[PDB]
Amino acid sequence: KESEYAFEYTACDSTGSRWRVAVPASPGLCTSLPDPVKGTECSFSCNAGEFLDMKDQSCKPCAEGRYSLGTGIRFDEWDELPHGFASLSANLNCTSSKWVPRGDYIASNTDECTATLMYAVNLKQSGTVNFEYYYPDSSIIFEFFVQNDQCQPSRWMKTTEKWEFHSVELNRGNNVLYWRTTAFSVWSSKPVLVRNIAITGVAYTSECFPCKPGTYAAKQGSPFCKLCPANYYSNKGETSCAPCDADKYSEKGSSTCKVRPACTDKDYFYTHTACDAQGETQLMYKWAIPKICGEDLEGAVKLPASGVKTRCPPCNPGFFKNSTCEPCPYGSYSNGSDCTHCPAGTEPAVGFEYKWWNTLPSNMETTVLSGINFEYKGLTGWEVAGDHIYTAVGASDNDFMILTLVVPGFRPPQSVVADTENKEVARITFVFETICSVNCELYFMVGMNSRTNTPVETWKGTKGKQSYTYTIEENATVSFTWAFQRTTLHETGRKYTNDVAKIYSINVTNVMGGVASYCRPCALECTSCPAGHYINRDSGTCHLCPSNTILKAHQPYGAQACVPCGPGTKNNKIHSLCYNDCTFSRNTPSRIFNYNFSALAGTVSLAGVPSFTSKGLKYFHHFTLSLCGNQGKKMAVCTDNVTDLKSVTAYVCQVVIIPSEVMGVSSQPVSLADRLVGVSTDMTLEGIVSPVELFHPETSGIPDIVFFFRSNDVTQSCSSGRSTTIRLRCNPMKAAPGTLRLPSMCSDGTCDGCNFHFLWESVAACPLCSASDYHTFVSSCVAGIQKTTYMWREPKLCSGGISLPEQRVTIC
Amino acid sequence: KESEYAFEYTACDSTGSRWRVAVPASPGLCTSLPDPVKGTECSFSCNAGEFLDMKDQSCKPCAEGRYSLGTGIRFDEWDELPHGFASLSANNCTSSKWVPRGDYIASNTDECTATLMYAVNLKQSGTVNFEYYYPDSSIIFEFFVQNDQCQPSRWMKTTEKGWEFHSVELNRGNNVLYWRTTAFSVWSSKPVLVRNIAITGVAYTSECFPCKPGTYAAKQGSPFCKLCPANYYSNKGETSCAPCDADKYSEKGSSTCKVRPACTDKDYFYTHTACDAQGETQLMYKWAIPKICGEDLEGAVKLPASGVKTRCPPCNPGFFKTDNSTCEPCPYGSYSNGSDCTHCPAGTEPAVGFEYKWWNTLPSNMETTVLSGINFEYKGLTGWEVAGDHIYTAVGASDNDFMILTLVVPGFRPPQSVVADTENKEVARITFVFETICSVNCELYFMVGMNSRTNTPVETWKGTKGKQSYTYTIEENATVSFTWAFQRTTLHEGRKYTNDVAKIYSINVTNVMGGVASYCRPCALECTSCPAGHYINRDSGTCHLCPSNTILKAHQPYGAQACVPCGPGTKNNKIHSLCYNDCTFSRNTPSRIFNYNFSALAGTVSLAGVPSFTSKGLKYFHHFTLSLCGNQGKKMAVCTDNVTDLKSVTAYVCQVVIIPSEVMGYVSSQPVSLADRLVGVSTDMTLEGIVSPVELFHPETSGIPDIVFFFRSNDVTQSCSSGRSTTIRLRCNPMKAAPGTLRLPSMCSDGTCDGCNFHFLWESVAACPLCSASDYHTFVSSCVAGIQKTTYMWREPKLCSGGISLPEQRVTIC
Ligand SMILES: *[C@@H]1O[C@H](CO)[C@@H](O[C@@H]2O[C@H](CO)[C@@H](O)[C@H](O)[C@H]2NC(C)=O)[C@H](O)[C@H]1NC(C)=O
Ligand SMILES: *[C@@H]1O[C@H](CO)[C@@H](O[C@@H]2O[C@H](CO)[C@@H](O)[C@H](O)[C@H]2NC(C)=O)[C@H](O)[C@H]1NC(C)=O
Ligand SMILES: *[C@@H]1O[C@H](CO)[C@@H](O[C@@H]2O[C@H](CO)[C@@H](O)[C@H](O)[C@H]2NC(C)=O)[C@H](O)[C@H]1NC(C)=O
Ligand SMILES: *[C@@H]1O[C@H](CO)[C@@H](O[C@@H]2O[C@H](CO)[C@@H](O)[C@H](O)[C@H]2NC(C)=O)[C@H](O)[C@H]1NC(C)=O
Ligand SMILES: *[C@@H]1O[C@H](CO)[C@@H](O)[C@H](O)[C@H]1NC(C)=O
Ligand SMILES: *[C@@H]1O[C@H](CO)[C@@H](O)[C@H](O)[C@H]1NC(C)=O
Ligand SMILES: *[C@@H]1O[C@H](CO)[C@@H](O)[C@H](O)[C@H]1NC(C)=O
Ligand SMILES: *[C@@H]1O[C@H](CO)[C@@H](O)[C@H](O)[C@H]1NC(C)=O
Ligand SMILES: *[C@@H]1O[C@H](CO)[C@@H](O)[C@H](O)[C@H]1NC(C)=O
Ligand SMILES: *[C@@H]1O[C@H](CO)[C@@H](O)[C@H](O)[C@H]1NC(C)=O
Repeated sequence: KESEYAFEYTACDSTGSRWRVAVPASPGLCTSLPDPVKGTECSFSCNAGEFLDMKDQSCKPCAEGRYSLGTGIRFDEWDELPHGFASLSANLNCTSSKWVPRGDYIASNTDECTATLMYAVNLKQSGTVNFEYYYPDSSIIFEFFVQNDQCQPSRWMKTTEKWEFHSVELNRGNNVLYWRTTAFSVWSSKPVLVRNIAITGVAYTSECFPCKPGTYAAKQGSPFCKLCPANYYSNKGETSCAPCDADKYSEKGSSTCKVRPACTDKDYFYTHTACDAQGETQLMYKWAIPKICGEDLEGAVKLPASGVKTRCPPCNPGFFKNSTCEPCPYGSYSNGSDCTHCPAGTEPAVGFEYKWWNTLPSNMETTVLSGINFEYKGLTGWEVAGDHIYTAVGASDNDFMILTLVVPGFRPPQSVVADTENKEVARITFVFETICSVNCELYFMVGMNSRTNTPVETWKGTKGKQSYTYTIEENATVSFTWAFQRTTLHETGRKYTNDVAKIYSINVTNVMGGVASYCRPCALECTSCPAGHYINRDSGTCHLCPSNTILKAHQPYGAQACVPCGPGTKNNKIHSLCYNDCTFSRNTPSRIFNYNFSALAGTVSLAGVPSFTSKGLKYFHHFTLSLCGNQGKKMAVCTDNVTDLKSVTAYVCQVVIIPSEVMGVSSQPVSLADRLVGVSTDMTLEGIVSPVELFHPETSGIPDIVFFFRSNDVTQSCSSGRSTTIRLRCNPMKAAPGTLRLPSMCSDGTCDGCNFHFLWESVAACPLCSASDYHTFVSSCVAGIQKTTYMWREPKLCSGGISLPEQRVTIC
Repeated sequence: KESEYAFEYTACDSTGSRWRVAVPASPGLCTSLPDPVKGTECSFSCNAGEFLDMKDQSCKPCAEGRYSLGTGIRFDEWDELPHGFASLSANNCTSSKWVPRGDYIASNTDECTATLMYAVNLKQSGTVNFEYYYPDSSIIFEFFVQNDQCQPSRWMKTTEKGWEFHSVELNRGNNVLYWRTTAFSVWSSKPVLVRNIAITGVAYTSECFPCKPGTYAAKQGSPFCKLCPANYYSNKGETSCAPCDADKYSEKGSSTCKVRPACTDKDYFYTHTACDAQGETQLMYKWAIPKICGEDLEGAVKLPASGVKTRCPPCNPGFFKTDNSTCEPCPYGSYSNGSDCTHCPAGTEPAVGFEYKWWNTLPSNMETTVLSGINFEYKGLTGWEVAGDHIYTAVGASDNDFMILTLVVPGFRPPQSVVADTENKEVARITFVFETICSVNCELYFMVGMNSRTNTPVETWKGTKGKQSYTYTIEENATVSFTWAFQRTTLHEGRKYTNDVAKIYSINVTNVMGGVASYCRPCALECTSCPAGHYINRDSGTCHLCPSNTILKAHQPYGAQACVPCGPGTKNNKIHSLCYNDCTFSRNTPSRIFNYNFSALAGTVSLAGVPSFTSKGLKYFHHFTLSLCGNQGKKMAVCTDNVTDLKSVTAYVCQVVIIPSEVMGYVSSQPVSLADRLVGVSTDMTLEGIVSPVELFHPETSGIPDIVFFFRSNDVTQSCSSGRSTTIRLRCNPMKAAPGTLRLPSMCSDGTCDGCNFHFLWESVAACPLCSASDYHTFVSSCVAGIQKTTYMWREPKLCSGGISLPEQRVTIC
């Protein structure tokens, strides 16, 4: 009978010809089977419609509700590591540092060691791989490279903004696919996620299986089932999703519905309503937008009563108070009642200040990022609360409630733009309060002119009413973004909605089209004064500051603007920065010394002792120094290779250097020195202490010249900012370029954590040979010959300077 | 009909079950086919008993004369790189890939990577059985298999005695096989040969092919049909080889016979017969023993008339002539001039050792063997034949053959005086006349293997040469295998270079147990081991110490003239064996005498030259180890090659070549002794023939003379006629550190501008003179206010160090 036997192909011959043969279902069931007929030759791939019915030698689209795959394999569902996938970790213990199958997505390794996801496939015909990856953090470096059958080697992968797609072509011989991640770029993470692997060409033939539960395929020949929309039921092989009951809610593509939970107080978030014509703002309560709980269920608190009328907060400085806050014309400043017009002489202030929150300003945008799938829903991430701006309730406790301030351009004040040495284009601040309990991370990422976001700061744990001042270094459309995460733990539901960050105000200066609250008093032509000219509002004229004083371009107001230079330094031509001509001059009561470091003016470098990490990676820092001369311009420029695969101008710079062998390599450039506090023989100067105990005691006994630097930047670890001292030591035998030495007891660079103390032993640091630093030996006359000749002192500590006088002979 | 259809297997299912189905030969030929029947599941490999007919499920032995292969694949014919084999070469090395020479494949001689890659989809677990030849150790040959995940006993043994067999297990995954050879061990080659690759487990099933022509399989189910023996005819599929005609000869495993060529005069090699009882030998002619030519063919010269009676050469020194005219050693304790060995007095001593000058027959220790150039196997029949005055180099099977002569010594007895001194490295020597008459591309080899160890080529001569010699000094008592190998040419082609013949006129070896004597040494009477450093006079009969500044030569401690005065600046040690320098020189000028003291420089110091690249991608930088003075003048620089472990020479200066560790993956080799004696220490630039040029190094600013330590090496090589001479120049630098700075000449970075002399320069403060009592300033001061201050102060242009202390200041009232 026709139903008794099922047709079947024969084994391929040398020529590739094949035979289609009827075989009984039971071994030796019956006789009188149909004769064999030839068939296609191993290339019958129908590309996701391949039912490949044996009865008809053609590709017939198969029944609805059945994922047909294709001539390939899909790896969507990563409950565990799918069969054949190898997760290997190697150290250059990382047993736990393998690609963890978190769920529908697999995650990378955060620590600094290799983690390879290996798949070796016998791709019978040429095909492709379509791994869809998420690459947020540039710390981990992520590459995908395929080896041929001979195990022979565009591997490096792009950083992702906004899940990203990729495709690579494959040949027919035993391709092996590597997904490798090593977190060695920064040494400072955030894992890398890949999902939906799609190899093609594996099988030459496939049969369409019933569609997996929780998915539907209404149209026949569907390459893959459509994932079921939320709150809908779906069984395996169903033509379309069946809507679920009201009392039961199902997640996106969930086969089994679950009872809607009882509502709690944690599901609320309170907002201030927009001010009406009456001007009485009312507190309002709104349920979470992805609501899943049921209010009708017993034990669930109803929506709390809201609508208490209270006076609106006054309009922000720069907006004129229909009670709606809107900007008032430029050239005027507002205290809140009404913006008063400025005189022509006084200067308006450009920039945006956001203190009182009645509604999100125009540049403000708020978006939500999910922690389970990492897509930007963007419903409402931060809500206004009048005094502060709240952090709303997300879909889940892992959500990144993202607030973004985007400012297009910064108008530099005329005085600041005049000095090229000044690096400030404008600055931002905040009051990043928190009331967090555990495992939260407030991020403050800055992205200029559509460049990739780089996290300027990342606060963690509970904090207090604080602040932050980032100095923008370039004119660009910046995207100031603040990201709050309730918890790093992955758990179903909302738990830490009470752990709310707050931003009481975000003041930004020097913004084109900005409003003003300060009406700057400037000297009448105000106008750009010539370089290095102080400004008096009443004088209306530009005058040069007195010698040994440097004008601060930030606030060139009054004659008090420019500050006297520190000891041992002289002001440059622009009168902008105190610098040191390469000569120092120390005077003792017996004699006055004189030095000259013009041989040390060139930039010098030093690398610390390579110190291994907790993992197998070893790190050694690199410091670049500029000391004296060259009009006191910062000659040490220090960059970061790793991004290319920032640039800071400073007198001393530190860059971490990952070993070149590991990468197959600089990182974290910082400016250890941005000013010259002073040059003096004293150990302490203006709060910077250079410990004499760190270095070896000086044998000569003459004082050691100490250069006292200081850095402007204030970080989380450094309260007052980095302060570096370069100690100069007189050493006649050592080379003129000298030897640069970090302290012995701490080799990483800062056993204090913020102060980098150096030591420069050279002959240039030795005092200039004075006219009294030699021997006088007088002989009256021996046989009527006066021999008074002058010799250098063998305990020589001087170099250069005056020459030996010629021997003196004069008969008595 | 049964002949109309042939059964066949169906495609394997998920469960592994399979169906056997009869299919008509023609498409739709006829109906009424037999029903399917279940067949074998997955692997059913019969492993060379596999015919696997469809009628019977069991594997059957296929017909005779047919190789059944196995469940794998056999690669045997490398006329071209077989399909699937990849020959990838990386550092032009495009030509430096594995060349398919013929039945065997060869490696790359130059110094760059050459990989033979084969990637196989091994369905079931199996093995790879590659038979390889690894003569030279300069190339390093690795065989390592990568699994399906491309994941990594890689290094392979050296081969002697011919060809060796290796097997490695394999897995089910797609396995790729690497045969990699890089010639980066010694930098000084000889290729590496592999044959008969035999993968198993590839296909789960094979069909019984007919056996290739030129081979036979008489027994059914033969795993591989045997190669046809020589001079026999064989066609494909024949049950057994058919003997070939007399007129046509066929090589081993040759399907088609070839007519025997006409004989030429080049096929002869002449020999001297053994000395008969009459005592008159005769020249004899024997045809080339693997004869392939025909004498009956026209144009071929017959065997030359031989048998001219001439007197046998006299017996070698140490063998007594017999009435039977046969040479045989005579009793120990006597020396022979040839007529008869005269008994020696107890006061004189026999000389242990073997001398071979006159060739009537191969002595007992001699063996001669032939190595073929086509199959590299030791036929061993007769390579070198005797010719009276010289030992000939007879004709091999082919024109690429290695006619190998071997000398074997049981062990060497050190003379009592020599063994007394541990510093002496002499255990035995050797010598030869190594004439040649070669035309092109020959290579006389001299390899030495002691105590049955592996053979290392001590020397390798090439091209035409003349009557010469060589004196290798054996470094240890052992069983040595002195081997000579002569190759007619490197070109692979018949024989045409029978005229170009190496000859060895004499092979003298000293200090051999059971050895015969021709010199009857004179010792002083109790000859017994004299106390260390005692000269010997045969008439005196007493051991006396040599006078100071003289060192006794342990090789020839005869007479009072044995010990030679030491060179300038040196003093003899306690043993009076070697001149050494206590770390102090003393140069005197007419104005003042200097005094140095180098005790800070006694420790061994090292230096590496500037890394210089090869013509290929490899770069080499040398490593020199120096020992200068003190420590009783014992050679503190021991230098050894790493790579052989993956020799050790004691010398004052040693050069070793450091191949970079990155290339090897972990490497120093070619050690040599640049200095074995101290000729003398002097401020003169030339001393006893060693010249240390002043132009090489920068001129001295101080102006005081620079000491030039004058060394010298005993070894004489092909490149160095007189032996390497190294001079260490010491320069006074007050600023330089006490260990000092060591610098090679700037003109030649490799180390030697000349090619044999290594001049160094050591700048340090230790080389500076000791501060003399006259190397400072005296400054008399007449009493000013009745105060005299004649204080003493060092000279500002200081060039001294250490020495006398600066005197205290003077204060005396006038
Ligand atoms: C520091 O020493 C230098 C060298 O003696 C002084 O002289 C200058 O040297 C530089 C090269 O280093 C030359 O280019 C200048 O022409 C030299 N003269 C001057 C006036 O600069 C140098 O003057 C010393 N420093 C000071 C401040 O006097
Ligand atoms: C990254 O950039 C730095 C320079 O900023 C490079 O550093 C040099 O590396 C070489 C090789 O080790 C050293 O010889 C130099 O002394 C280094 N100079 C400095 C200033 O660091 C480094 O090579 C770059 N990394 C790359 C190209 O991978
Ligand atoms: C050269 O210098 C070394 C040390 O710098 C001297 O060595 C001393 O030798 C005496 C005996 O002669 C010992 O008692 C001392 O203990 C040695 N010194 C040290 C530090 O161990 C040596 O004498 C000097 N002169 C010569 C010719 O070698
Ligand atoms: C080959 O041998 C030489 C000396 O026998 C080794 O040279 C020293 O190796 C150590 C460790 O590798 C280094 O720290 C030294 O700097 C090397 N030189 C000296 C003078 O000590 C060499 O390492 C050996 N190479 C290998 C691969 O074993
Ligand atoms: C180190 O390896 C051992 C395996 O012996 C493992 O038990 C341990 O957890 C590893 N260390 C860490 C920090 O995981
Ligand atoms: C930011 O604060 C400064 C503090 O002096 C103030 O002058 C400035 O006006 C503020 N920014 C704006 C845009 O108002
Ligand atoms: C620089 O500032 C101007 C003025 O705000 C702005 O229009 C421009 O886009 C900025 N430069 C860039 C981002 O190229
Ligand atoms: C360099 O390689 C080329 C192949 O591109 C080859 O033709 C040439 O002979 C090589 N050079 C030498 C010196 O062999
Ligand atoms: C080797 O040559 C030397 C030459 O001095 C000779 O005295 C000695 O007898 C020779 N060897 C033998 C074993 O005769
Ligand atoms: C050393 O020489 C003796 C001489 O009789 C010999 O028997 C012995 O085998 C030699 N040493 C070795 C290790 O073979």
